[PDB]
Amino acid sequence: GCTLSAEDKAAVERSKMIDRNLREDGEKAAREVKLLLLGAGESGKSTIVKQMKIIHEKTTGIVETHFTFKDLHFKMFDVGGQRSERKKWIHCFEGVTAIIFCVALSDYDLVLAEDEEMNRMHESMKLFDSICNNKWFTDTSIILFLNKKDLFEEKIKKSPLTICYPEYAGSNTYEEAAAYIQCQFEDLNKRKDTKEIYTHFTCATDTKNVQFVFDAVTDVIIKNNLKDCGLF
Amino acid sequence: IAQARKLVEQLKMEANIDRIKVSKAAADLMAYCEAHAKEDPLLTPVPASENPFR
Amino acid sequence: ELDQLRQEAEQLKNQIRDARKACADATLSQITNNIDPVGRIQMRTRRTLRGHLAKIYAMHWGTDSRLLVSASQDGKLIIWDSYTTNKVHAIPLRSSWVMTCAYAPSGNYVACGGLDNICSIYNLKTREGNVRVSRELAGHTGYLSCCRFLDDNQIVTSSGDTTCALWDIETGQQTTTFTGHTGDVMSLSLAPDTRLFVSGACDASAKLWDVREGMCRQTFTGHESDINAICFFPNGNAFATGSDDATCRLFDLRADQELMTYSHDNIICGITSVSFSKSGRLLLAGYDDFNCNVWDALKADRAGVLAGHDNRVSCLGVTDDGMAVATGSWDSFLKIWN
Amino acid sequence: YTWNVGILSLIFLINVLGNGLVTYIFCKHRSRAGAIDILLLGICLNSLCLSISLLAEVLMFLFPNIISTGLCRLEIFFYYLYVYLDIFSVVCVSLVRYLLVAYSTRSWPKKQSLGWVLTSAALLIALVLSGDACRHRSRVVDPVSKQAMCYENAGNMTADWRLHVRTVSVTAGFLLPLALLILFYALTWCVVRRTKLQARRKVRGVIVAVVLLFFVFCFPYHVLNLLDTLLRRRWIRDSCYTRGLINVGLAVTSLLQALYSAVVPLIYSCLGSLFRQRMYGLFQSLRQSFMSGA
Repeated sequence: GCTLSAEDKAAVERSKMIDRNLREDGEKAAREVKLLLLGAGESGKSTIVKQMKIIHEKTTGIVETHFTFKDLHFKMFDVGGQRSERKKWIHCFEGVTAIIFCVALSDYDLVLAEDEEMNRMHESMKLFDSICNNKWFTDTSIILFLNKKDLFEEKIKKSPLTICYPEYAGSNTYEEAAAYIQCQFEDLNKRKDTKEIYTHFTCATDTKNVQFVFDAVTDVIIKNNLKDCGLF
Repeated sequence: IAQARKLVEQLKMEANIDRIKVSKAAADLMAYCEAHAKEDPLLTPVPASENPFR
Repeated sequence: ELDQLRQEAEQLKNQIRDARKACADATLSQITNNIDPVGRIQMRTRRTLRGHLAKIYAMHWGTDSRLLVSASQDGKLIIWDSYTTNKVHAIPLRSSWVMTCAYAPSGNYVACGGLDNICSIYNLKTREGNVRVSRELAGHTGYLSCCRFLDDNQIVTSSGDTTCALWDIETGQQTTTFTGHTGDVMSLSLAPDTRLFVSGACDASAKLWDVREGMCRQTFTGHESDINAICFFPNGNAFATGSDDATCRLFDLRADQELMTYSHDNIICGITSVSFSKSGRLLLAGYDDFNCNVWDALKADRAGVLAGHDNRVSCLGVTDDGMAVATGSWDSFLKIWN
Repeated sequence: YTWNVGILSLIFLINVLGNGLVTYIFCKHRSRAGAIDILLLGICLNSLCLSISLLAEVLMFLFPNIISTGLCRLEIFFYYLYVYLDIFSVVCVSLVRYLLVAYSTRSWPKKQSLGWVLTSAALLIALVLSGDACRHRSRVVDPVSKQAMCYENAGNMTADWRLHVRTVSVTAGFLLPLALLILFYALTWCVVRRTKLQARRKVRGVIVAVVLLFFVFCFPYHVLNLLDTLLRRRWIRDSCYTRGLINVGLAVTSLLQALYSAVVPLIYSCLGSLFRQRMYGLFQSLRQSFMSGA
């Protein structure tokens, strides 16, 4: 303080101005909503980023999407080019506001890329089970999108719900065959008393997915504030 | 087949190496550790008069 | 000729195993039996560096052993003066997912990289007084795990696409590609004479590469899980690795085999970082149990414990003169011990 | 009378252990903190008032001839401050909890500065009312011993000896803070109920507990004070057997408020999940160090 030369005090002043800018940027960055976008193959993940309102601001790893809805800034992270081991970097996304998981409804009879008597829906179920019941994701909310609800309106009129989920008996109808798939995707949660899952039957129009995401994350923010204030 | 041939060639390159005895490498490591005993501020702490982090 | 290739590979493997086995007269734990123990090593924290608002993933010491660089997951590279705790530089990053950082031996450059498959080189000696991006290298198809400077114009990087690369910063083009691993490369350590380097991968193996010609010389196995950290012995004739099975191991280059195993029964977490003291008789390893253990390098017994971090000890470093140890953890704090 | 300082001693021990635990856990993690943590610390640093009051009180039994006009005031001021600061800080805690929930996107509720100014405002109010409380109590001269019974009575002041004191005390202490607590917690619950969160059934229980503890502990003392005042006005006939019951009730009720003020710092932190986890980690790590067995 007092035993400082002319050159010494300038360094302290510079450090104080660096710390001031650092806390300004940190407080700015604490007000944004970070979402992690996940899926299994051609389950969507491409039209969803298009439906997002007011999209506005090479690499082959992280894909970043910025947008704004009702005075809120959303940053969505897409990991599709990362073909390496998932367990070695999945801990990087610990602290994200929510995980947006996309599943294609019109995959209950399609085999995988390599024919191995495996449906494209069971792989989605395993990936959801692994992500949901993770050590790094024990309180992170999941927004589940079931995309191809229109393609699940012609095959379901022909094909039955016996290729996958063989312990099903009921009418071949959009309501009674989708309210069952939603139940099977929601029964994989082993923390039903703490973690919340939001399910939506999206479409390719009506631009109402952004409102659903906003309504889902506006409860996660309240829950986090409730946890930080000692009320829960 | 070409990949396995490259693997075989790599193993061949690894095989033809001169190896010293383990009792000699341990002796060399001990000699290096002993010859620098009075140069490690973490092994033998330096007095507070020459510690930059006092 | 799959059968012939398989049988030749098995014959070569058996020959190598027999040749290495016939070179073990005794054990390092037997030769180092009458030497005096180091005793109890008690280290105290002298400084605490605050200013990061997210988990710190990497750190590196300067050659002068006074300045250090730290990277955290908030898009900031912070350069600290350890003596006075002052901040010298704060570089904002274009990508917030960084897994490694490096410091040039000359001190004029810094390197960064992460989930984006790009290594960014920043210049610290600009005439205007502001750090700007000097170069960007984008020849990798997987996330960068480590990077180390050779000169002001060369750098070696390891990535998650099971390859390593040697670059030319002036032109931004790869000069040599070190392939041969069958898993993601996690760590990388340069020899003291910067002519060889060891790399550890997720296939539970380590390989020794020569920078000039660019081929694998020796392969070391023995670990059961992924090798997270690697370090060179000060002499340069041995190295140490740390795995996810709560075990460190010491390998000798000339003996071409393992020497000693450092493990306990009360430790079941993984090792995130390893380092050697200046003399080479102390091995410092950071764990997931929020602690750092100091082992006697010649007698496989624990000599000290460093505690004080809230979360995983992610990075560990020792200065060139070996006067202090810097540890960075996921609780966004750097601690200097002496 | 011997029991009074004996009972007040246990409150001192409970208060010091609880406040020490809360302060020690806070000091470990103070890099990230909001207004609620600062308010809880401000509540914690009221044990000095109790310590000063107990030191003044204990001078009666040993070294009993120091007492002057100021010393009864020096006891009463710190006792009333230790009482009132808790009550006034609880309302600020409720207000901050409402502000965080109602404005979750904004950043100004989270800032530490806000708690500071709140921690000042209560500190002012608890002083001002305390300034009244000492005023009435007066040095006392008695034929046997002047020291005994620091009492509110002056010479000829029947008009204002207790009614101003108890009316202001009840109105400022138990009727305004209760209304503010109920209002802010109801406003918080109104927005919380709309959400889909699983935690809705726990927040309601926590709110009900925090309001009910304050009501239950604070009400009996004011009830018995009102009963005293109604008695001395002769509105109800006195057998003079009741007077002993009335006084013994007053003593225990004051003791109950003293216990509530000491206990509440630990209760507010313990109900939070993060504080419970932090204390579980401390109990595991520290006991795992010593009594470990090596």
